[PDB]
Amino acid sequence: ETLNGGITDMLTELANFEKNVSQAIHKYNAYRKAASVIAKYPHKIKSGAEAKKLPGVGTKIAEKIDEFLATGKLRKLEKIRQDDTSSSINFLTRVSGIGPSAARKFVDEGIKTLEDLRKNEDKLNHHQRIGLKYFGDFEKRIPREEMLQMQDIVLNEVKKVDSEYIATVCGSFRRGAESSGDMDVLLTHPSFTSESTKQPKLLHQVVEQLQKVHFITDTLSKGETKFMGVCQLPSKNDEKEYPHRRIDIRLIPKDQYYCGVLYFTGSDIFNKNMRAHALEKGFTINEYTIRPLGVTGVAGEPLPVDSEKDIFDYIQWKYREPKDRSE
DNA sequence: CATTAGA
DNA sequence: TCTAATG
Ligand code: NA
Ligand code: NA
Repeated sequence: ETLNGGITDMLTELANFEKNVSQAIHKYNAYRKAASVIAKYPHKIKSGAEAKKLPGVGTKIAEKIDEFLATGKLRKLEKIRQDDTSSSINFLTRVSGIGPSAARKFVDEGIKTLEDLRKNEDKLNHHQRIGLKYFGDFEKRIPREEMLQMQDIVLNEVKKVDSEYIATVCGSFRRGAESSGDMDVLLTHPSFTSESTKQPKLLHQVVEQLQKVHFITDTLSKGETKFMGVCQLPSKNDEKEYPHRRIDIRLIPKDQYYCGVLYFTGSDIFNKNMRAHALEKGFTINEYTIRPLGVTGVAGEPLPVDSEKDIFDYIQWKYREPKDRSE
């Protein structure tokens, strides 16, 4: 957790590198497992040889561990950190819609920067166009004070469209959090479940409501169940307009909502931890359901849930406020 | 780990 | 269809 901190960071760094810049999944997975195991190891690694004793730790990684052990740095690390091309990629990549593949392709063409990008909008597809367009707004956190303003907006349309809708803003937002990355709205309707073969307008009506009042201003990806776009609070009585925010609205089979909402609500640790518990308490949990665990090894059969409670009761735990779903 | 775009 | 990208 700190006793191995550098070896781990160098490692993640290293790793990250083969992945983006080069296309070396292997080496790249190589670093992460290594990174994974040393992170655990209960002692201060004093040498490559010692490290080497671990699993996932080959000769190649030990070597690097020495140099970093000996001199507060690593050459290769130094070299990459420097190198413009590689730097360009980790950079382009910050654009929503840009990832390793397009990043290298752009660079190999010469677009290394934000400007370049603009000069070449035509070489960019609508997602990226927008990523570019709101590049600034996209990196800016979401003040909770703002979230509450938003949510207040969405719940209101949802309801006005159909009283039957059920929406829940998930995430850290939900877990009390001060700021937030982007808004996650979990959506559902009675008339829609595991079987009841869709109702695409079900999603589409809201998306359309939301736009009709200008909360959504853009569409990244709209499909029959997941809609990925952009929204913005009204810029009041001018002098101050609100930055553009990322929003994801998703349709849910009313019969799997709470597993959904339980889940997206995180945290990542609370999950696994709750998840690790159902297992003792003879179960299984995942994004949509909760099935009783059969001794033959496995076993099916989706218990029925009507609230985040059911799930608790089921595995028989303490109802944990989202607030405290921290770990 | 699954959903959408794109070409 | 494959492949990329966000989640
Ligand atoms: Na070994
Ligand atoms: Na990106």
